Amino acid sequence: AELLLGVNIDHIATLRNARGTAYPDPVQAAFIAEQAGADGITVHLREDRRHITDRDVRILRQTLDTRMNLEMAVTEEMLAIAVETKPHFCCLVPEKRQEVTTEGGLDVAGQRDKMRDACKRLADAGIQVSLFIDADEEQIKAAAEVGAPFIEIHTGCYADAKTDAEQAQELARIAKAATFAASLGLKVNAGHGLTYHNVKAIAAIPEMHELNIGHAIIGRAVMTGLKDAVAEMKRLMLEARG
Amino acid sequence: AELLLGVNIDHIATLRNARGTAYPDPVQAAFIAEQAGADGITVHLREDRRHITDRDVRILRQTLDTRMNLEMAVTEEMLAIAVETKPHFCCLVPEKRQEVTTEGGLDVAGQRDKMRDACKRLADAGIQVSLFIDADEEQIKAAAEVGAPFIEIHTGCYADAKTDAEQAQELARIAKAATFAASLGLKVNAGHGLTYHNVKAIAAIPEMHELNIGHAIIGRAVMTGLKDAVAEMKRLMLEARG
Amino acid sequence: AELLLGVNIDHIATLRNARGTAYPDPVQAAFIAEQAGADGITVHLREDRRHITDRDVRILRQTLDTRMNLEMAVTEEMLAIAVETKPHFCCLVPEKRQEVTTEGGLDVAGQRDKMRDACKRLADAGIQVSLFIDADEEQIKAAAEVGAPFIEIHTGCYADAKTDAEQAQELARIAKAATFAASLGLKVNAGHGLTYHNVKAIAAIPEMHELNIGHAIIGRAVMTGLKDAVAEMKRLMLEARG
Amino acid sequence: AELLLGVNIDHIATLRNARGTAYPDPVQAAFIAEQAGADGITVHLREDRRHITDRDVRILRQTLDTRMNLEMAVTEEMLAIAVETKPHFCCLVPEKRQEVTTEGGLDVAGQRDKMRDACKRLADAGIQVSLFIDADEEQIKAAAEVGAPFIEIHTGCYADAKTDAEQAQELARIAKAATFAASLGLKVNAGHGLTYHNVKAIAAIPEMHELNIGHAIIGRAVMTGLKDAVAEMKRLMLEARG
Amino acid sequence: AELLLGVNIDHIATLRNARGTAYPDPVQAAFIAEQAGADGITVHLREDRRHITDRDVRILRQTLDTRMNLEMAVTEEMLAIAVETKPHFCCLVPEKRQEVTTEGGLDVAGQRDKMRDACKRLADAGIQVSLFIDADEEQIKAAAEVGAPFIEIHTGCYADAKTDAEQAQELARIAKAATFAASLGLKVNAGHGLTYHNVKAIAAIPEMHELNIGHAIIGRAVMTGLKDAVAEMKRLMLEARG
Amino acid sequence: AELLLGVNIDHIATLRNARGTAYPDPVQAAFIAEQAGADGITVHLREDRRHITDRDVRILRQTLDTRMNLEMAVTEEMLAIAVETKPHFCCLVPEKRQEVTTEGGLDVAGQRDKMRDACKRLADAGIQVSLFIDADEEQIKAAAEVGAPFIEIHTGCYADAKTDAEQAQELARIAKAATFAASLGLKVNAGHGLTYHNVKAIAAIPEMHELNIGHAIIGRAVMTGLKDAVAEMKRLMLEARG
Amino acid sequence: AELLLGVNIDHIATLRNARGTAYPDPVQAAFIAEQAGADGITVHLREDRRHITDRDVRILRQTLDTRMNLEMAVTEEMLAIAVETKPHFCCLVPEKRQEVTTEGGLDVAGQRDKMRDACKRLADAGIQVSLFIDADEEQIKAAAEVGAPFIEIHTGCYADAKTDAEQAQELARIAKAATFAASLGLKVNAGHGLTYHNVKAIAAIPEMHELNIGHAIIGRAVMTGLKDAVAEMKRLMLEARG
Amino acid sequence: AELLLGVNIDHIATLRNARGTAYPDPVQAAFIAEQAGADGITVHLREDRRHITDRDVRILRQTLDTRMNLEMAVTEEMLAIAVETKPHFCCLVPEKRQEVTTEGGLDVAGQRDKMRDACKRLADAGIQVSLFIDADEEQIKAAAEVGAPFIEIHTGCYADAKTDAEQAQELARIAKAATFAASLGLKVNAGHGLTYHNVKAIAAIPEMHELNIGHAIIGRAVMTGLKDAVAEMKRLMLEARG
Ligand SMILES: CC(=O)[C@@H](O)[C@H](O)COP(=O)(O)O
Ligand SMILES: CC(=O)[C@@H](O)[C@H](O)COP(=O)(O)O
Ligand SMILES: O=P(O)(O)OC[C@H](O)CO
Ligand SMILES: O=P(O)(O)OC[C@H](O)CO
Ligand SMILES: O=P(O)(O)OC[C@H](O)CO
Ligand SMILES: O=P(O)(O)OC[C@H](O)CO
Ligand SMILES: O=P(O)(O)OC[C@H](O)CO
Ligand SMILES: O=P(O)(O)OC[C@H](O)CO
Ligand SMILES: O=P(O)(O)OC[C@H](O)CO
Ligand SMILES: O=P(O)(O)OC[C@H](O)CO
Repeated sequence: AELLLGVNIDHIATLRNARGTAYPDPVQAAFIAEQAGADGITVHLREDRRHITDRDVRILRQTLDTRMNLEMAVTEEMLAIAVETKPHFCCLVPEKRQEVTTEGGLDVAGQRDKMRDACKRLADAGIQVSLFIDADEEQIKAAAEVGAPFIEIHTGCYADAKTDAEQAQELARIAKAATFAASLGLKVNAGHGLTYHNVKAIAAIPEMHELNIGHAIIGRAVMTGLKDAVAEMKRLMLEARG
Repeated sequence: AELLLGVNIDHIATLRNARGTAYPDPVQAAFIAEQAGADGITVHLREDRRHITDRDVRILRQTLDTRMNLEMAVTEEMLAIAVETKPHFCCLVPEKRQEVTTEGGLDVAGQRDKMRDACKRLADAGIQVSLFIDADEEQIKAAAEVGAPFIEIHTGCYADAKTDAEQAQELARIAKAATFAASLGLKVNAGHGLTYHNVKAIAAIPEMHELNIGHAIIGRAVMTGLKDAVAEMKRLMLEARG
Repeated sequence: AELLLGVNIDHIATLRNARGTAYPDPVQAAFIAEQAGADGITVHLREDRRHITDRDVRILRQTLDTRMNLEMAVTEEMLAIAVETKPHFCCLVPEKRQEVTTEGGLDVAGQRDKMRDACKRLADAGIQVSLFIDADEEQIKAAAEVGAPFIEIHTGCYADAKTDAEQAQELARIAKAATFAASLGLKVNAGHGLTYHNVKAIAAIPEMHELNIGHAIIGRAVMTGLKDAVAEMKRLMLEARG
Repeated sequence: AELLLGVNIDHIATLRNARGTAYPDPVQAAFIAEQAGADGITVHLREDRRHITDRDVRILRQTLDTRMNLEMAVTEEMLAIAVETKPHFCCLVPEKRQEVTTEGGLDVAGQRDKMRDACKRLADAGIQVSLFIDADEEQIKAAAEVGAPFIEIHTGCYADAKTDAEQAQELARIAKAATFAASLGLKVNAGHGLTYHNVKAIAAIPEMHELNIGHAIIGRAVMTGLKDAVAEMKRLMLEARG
Repeated sequence: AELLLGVNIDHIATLRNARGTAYPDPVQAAFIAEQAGADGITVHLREDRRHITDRDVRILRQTLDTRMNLEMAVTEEMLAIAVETKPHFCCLVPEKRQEVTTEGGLDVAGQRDKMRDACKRLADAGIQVSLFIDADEEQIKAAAEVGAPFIEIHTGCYADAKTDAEQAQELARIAKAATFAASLGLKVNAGHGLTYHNVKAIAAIPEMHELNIGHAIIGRAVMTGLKDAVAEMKRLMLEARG
Repeated sequence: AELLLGVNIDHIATLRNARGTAYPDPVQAAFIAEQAGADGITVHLREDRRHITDRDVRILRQTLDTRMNLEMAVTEEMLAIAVETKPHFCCLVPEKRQEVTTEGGLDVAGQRDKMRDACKRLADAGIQVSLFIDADEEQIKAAAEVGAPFIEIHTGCYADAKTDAEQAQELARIAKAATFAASLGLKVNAGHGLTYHNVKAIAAIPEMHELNIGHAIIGRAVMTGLKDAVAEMKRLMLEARG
Repeated sequence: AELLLGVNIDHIATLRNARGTAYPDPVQAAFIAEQAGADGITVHLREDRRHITDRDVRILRQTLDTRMNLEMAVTEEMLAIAVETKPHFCCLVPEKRQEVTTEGGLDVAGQRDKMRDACKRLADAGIQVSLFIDADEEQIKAAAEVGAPFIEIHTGCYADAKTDAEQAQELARIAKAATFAASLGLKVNAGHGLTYHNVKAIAAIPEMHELNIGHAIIGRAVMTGLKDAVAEMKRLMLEARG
Repeated sequence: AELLLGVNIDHIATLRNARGTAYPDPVQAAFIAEQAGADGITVHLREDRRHITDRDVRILRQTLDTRMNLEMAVTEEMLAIAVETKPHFCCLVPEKRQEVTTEGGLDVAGQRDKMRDACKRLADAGIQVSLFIDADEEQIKAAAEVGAPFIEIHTGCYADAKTDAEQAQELARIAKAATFAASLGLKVNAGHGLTYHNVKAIAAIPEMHELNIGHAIIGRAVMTGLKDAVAEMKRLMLEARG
């Protein structure tokens, strides 16, 4: 069916938090996005609450007209929050307290029991889990074995390719990994580093269910405003599939 | 004459730097702003290059169609940069390496010789100096004594007033300080924390020459886009004087 | 000095409640307005929770960037809710469960004790109280005697005049009542029934502090969108003072 | 040819009637919709004239540039009005005087004679009849037998689905029902509860002739303006079919 | 009192009647105009019904949110229609069945009895009457003597001026004539031939109450759309008064 | 080959000529149209010069960026004008001095010699000739026999259809007639009476080369502006072909 | 009355001529400017037809809705063209065949007879003459003596000011010159080098009748579009006078 | 697969250089385009630095977000500049100092040695080389033999065709040349003379990788603004492939 767009509004809070003011408010960015092409909203509640905060999640949970996709690290604090919050989607990601952003898929194959616990735990609460991982068969077989219904392939390496050949190489690895994951019964998403200029190649991949894009959109938004930024990204996505 | 607007684009870089990507690029934000009501562009080259970087200043110096107002801490590194860069305006501000943002006027009365050196030094290079200070007579007499041709009153306390009375109190102190400074031959600017809802009271103050606003504009921009954000702030300013 | 605009978003909620869906959400309408010329947001908590709900007030209170003006009846339930909510402003209004929409002004001259307590009570909680009253000297004197900081003159009869002469009649009545109110040291607002075609005459009255407008704005909004609706109204208001 | 959009403007009037003012006028909204993607305009003349009025239907009938689709209960009052008004389309729904909105499908199977004479009478007047019903084979077979050329499948349950699973089930139920209705020679529409986020899966169903949508469009319009609200909906609809 | 704008939509019907179609419909044009700066809608029912028809007048009378200004010739047909329609305003003009447009200027001084009975009759029906005349003090004194509360100075000669000097002369003529009219207690309007480039000089005349403009606006409209055309005219009008 | 759009700006002049002014100028309308989706500009020089004049034709011939399609009657006057103007295209139509608009359909089969000499003459001047005819295979066979490279099926009956059935019948008629025409080597255009709501069915006909639309577009234009009106039509046309 | 804006569209043509294509057409730009704040259109027919052509002047003369202001050198070629073209205004400038742009003012004082006969000849043709000169009392006195009704002060040096001090000096020089010219009965315009950032101080000068601006407006238009470019300039101009 | 758009901003600079001011600045034009549908920016460094300057290339290289396509002559100066600049793409073009704008295609078949070296040289520097050539098999074979990755077919003759037949002639010639080029393993682009009215036929050619367009876009831009100019072109291109 229709490829979907998950808009990550973390960086609205990044701008807010830089100053300690109330604006810009993620809650406003969520309404705009949801009416301009976003099929869902994503927020990464970082342990260090760098950008998205507890009030953000709490108020958003009440105001989203679509659904929340809560991104989080695998810890007891977070699992308890997710269970209490009951987001529709949950994407487990690797975290370091002071990293710039995310860059290593989640190491599922290496923490199989931790993840297995997380997946069972969140599902019991009625949350659909997605594991943020690398276009790596080892990590994918592990996500499947562990029970997760969704995986989201890290498109970072593709987005940072330094040459056209290097980019084609990564693209191919993502497409193969997508087909591979699907053959194991997993639904697959993608995201991170996706921009207005490299999104179509990823959107074209058939197995892709939803693309989670954040930074590039907010980066376009300061110039053109969120509404147009979201609608334009969505248009590019639908074009890639037609 | 006409009240002027200095748009601070630091937070365009804040968003860029959060990810290490090239966008959003301050250079684009500068063209947009300069064509939507900004009479000048301001950038704060922080020692820790948190947001605005050396390439930013170097490229902006070549692309600004109006003029640069370089905000900086008083150090030999910065003075050498300013002298080499030759910005049209220079605003000396107090810096701590890891502060959220600025909150203490510059302590001129306490470093009279340092400032006296800075002012003479920059002026020799053909730079018009402004000292970012508090609506404090002691600091103002000091700025005058030291030679600076401009001062910029810190409107932070006013912007963070917690009650209507507390706000009226601060407003009054800023207006009195503005009149006081002018009586000593200083031209006076204002800025920091200025928003769409508290700018008119400051713009109304006759002695005000230019208002330097940043965060609130970028904060509005993510929603409506820079162009409208800048034009709207400028309109509110001109309305306050008519 | 500068005439302020208070936008009442009640009817965003009537549209929502007509169905029991979540949209259109008052919370979104607030951000749009505050960014299009509104200086404060107004919401009337009806006894029958006809439109604005407790939920709305609870979230609005945390999402507004300007300040809340809570219109309500003088009942123990509401006073308790107001004291608890701590809105910046509170406007006391007459209210019948099955009324179409506020009949006229509060009877202050006839319930000096009840009102005296309501005021003091709210004032103790840090709320600036406005008594919605008719352009009647007896009521104004009463309001002043009771200790309210503000009054809001009812513009309903003016908006309902069936002839140019009847309208002019009401106009002068409001204009005199306003000068009178001010002479007793009361700040004075006005509202109810103001439209894009009759606001300027009211806006031109010097003594007016803030105009509270809702229905006509939402009515323009379903055609043009809330943003231009709010901006147009504000524009018209400022021209009248010009 | 292409999927048609019937825009129900009932809620423009609920906004009007909430106050008794003349605005917003349904007549205006009609021109905007017809020029923004509406192929027809829909109005439900309720027993209690809650929103649309005899006045509205009387003027719309003379101003609509496309065609009127009159929704109404099967009562002598409505049939008489229908026969006299001669709208292009008439949609027969079940109605309780004080319901929030239409609840379910018309009970056709269990009221064959009532409906058989209703369709016949309206047809003698040259009106094309559509019976609003549940995605129910029994109700569908009956609709055909009583001679109606159109049926409109209630999409309400699909819209209210509490879980993705429930939703997919309702979807399948509607698609199967639509195929069955068509096999019987019926032309089929769908509507009630359709939004910007659930409209595509319904539009994708091949048998669908025209979709009738109201509340969701009006709820978007208060933010966005009716023009864009309608165009965005028509856009999503054609995309779904492409 | 702000200068008012009366928008004549006759030429919307000129376009419609040129083909026999039902569009463009003057009824839609009226809603757009009243919401873009028009304080009133003007229509000239012509004997030959070349543009505005009885239908238009009958529907507009029910859809106008502001008020109707019916332009007509002084004949039995028209007077009976006006009394039955009961427009807020009515402007009597010279009419010749085969004319391009109004030649300009009622001969009031040469027909005091006819014009006296017309005004009385229209005023008995509660219609404020405007006598369309030339910038001639004889016609003006006559207008006052016959009982009309309004007159509208014909701006056609000013508009068709062939030299800067002739224009200046007509401008000075309209101005002095307007001051004279006001001294007689007459409210003075103006119109016919006004354009985006010659309206300011007329708007600057203090005594002017309302300007009635039509063709120029419709001619701008086919290019830029009715909304911006009305708005632009009103904007130039208000600027001239400041 | 994409379906092309020929925009007839006759009615821009209808509005101009109604007053004698110089605006709105067909010349400006042509630039807007050619840049908003029009692949060619069409003008019908009428014997009574009711709208387009010799001036228009003479200036348009020098300002058109695409190409002119001159609609005219088959008379000596016109043929001489066309040969002198040398329009890229020329469409011959039935003409009666006092007609509302083109009645529809050249009698080619009843005047083979006249039409044969006309085509030759225009083709000698290098003008590609289009014979405006009815969806009649006799007229079509004749058109081919006389030597015309183009014909334009008259869509007026389809447009004025009074019932869904009559419309369908005319649609099927235009379609089969177009297939027949193409089999004779004729390029087939269509136009007259097409609107935003009936253009798709005609655009979907594969054999169609260019559609010539005028009035509907000008009627939309007075409301929304020429640009969006042309664009909207072209958009619906291309969607129909997909 | 109000400050007038003459928009010079020469550089629309430099873009055209750089390629020999027909676009962009000056004729189109003229309609856009005249409807966006231009009170007149200016063209400089250069000796080398670098941008504007005889063709342009010939068509503009027939399409301009306002008036043409022909800029040209004082040569037999240009005077003859001027006399024949009959533009409303003619501005006499100094010109070298291969200059980048006009360098300074016309040498009037030192060529009295040449200019005296030029003004006389153009005046016999009914053209209003303006002599482009430096803010020079000698050149100004001479301009008056040779009979020119207008002078246009070169704002070039003010525009090129290398320092704020230099700029203020030039400003003062122009304002004083303007006052002097007026005392001599001359009407005075100004232009060349005016931008969005230096236009206000010039517009503020009371004696200024019309400002002629070109390059700056066209430079903004390639980014922004001509419409907004012209409207923004007219906006800044009226603000300066208010 | 997905046709790419390369926007040539040369003529932004011609407009700038016509005066020697800093605006319009190519650097601003780049950001706008890259964000409106351009996939890469093209600039031609002329020997005479007619428009694009070394400054432009130096900054552009650091500000572009997509990638540079440097068009240049095959000279030691340019090769040195290219190797030093390291543009993503480089297109070799024939160039005469006083030419109006690139005459035709490079002569590769006649200078196989020179080109062989240029290619290898640039390739060693990491640049993908495109040989701008005529749709001539001899040249294509040559280009393939020499080792260039790409060729860019000259669309000038196609754009200049004076008859529909001549245009069609050129079309097929380009289409065959493209299939031919591809069969030799060459990637193929096209450009020069493409406009909004002739791009689709070229865009529809399967083998096309990227179309490089400049002048027509800047020409549309002075009217509508660069953003809509770029977007429109891209939109048209994508529809042709659709
Ligand atoms: C894993 C990923 O792709 C991102 O969603 C990451 O959570 C973004 O973090 P920031 O928003 O802090 O950049
Ligand atoms: C002193 C002041 O008002 C600001 O300009 C300060 O330099 C802003 O720093 P940030 O931009 O990092 O918030
Ligand atoms: O790199 P971003 O900003 O595209 O963020 C990605 C989404 O949240 C996916 O995890
Ligand atoms: O607080 P801001 O963001 O308004 O920043 C202020 C200006 O640079 C003034 O120093
Ligand atoms: O009449 P309304 O709808 O403008 O309501 C006004 C606000 O509640 C202020 O009283
Ligand atoms: O649910 P609604 O309000 O969208 O409207 C339903 C349509 O009129 C269909 O009957
Ligand atoms: O000359 P018009 O077309 O502008 O309109 C005239 C007004 O209606 C005056 O009555
Ligand atoms: O019927 P119209 O006004 O749309 O225009 C007809 C076209 O010009 C066909 O020739
Ligand atoms: O400097 P310019 O290009 O703005 O134009 C000058 C005006 O035409 C005045 O002469
Ligand atoms: O003809 P242009 O102006 O489209 O120029 C095209 C680019 O340089 C590509 O060759």
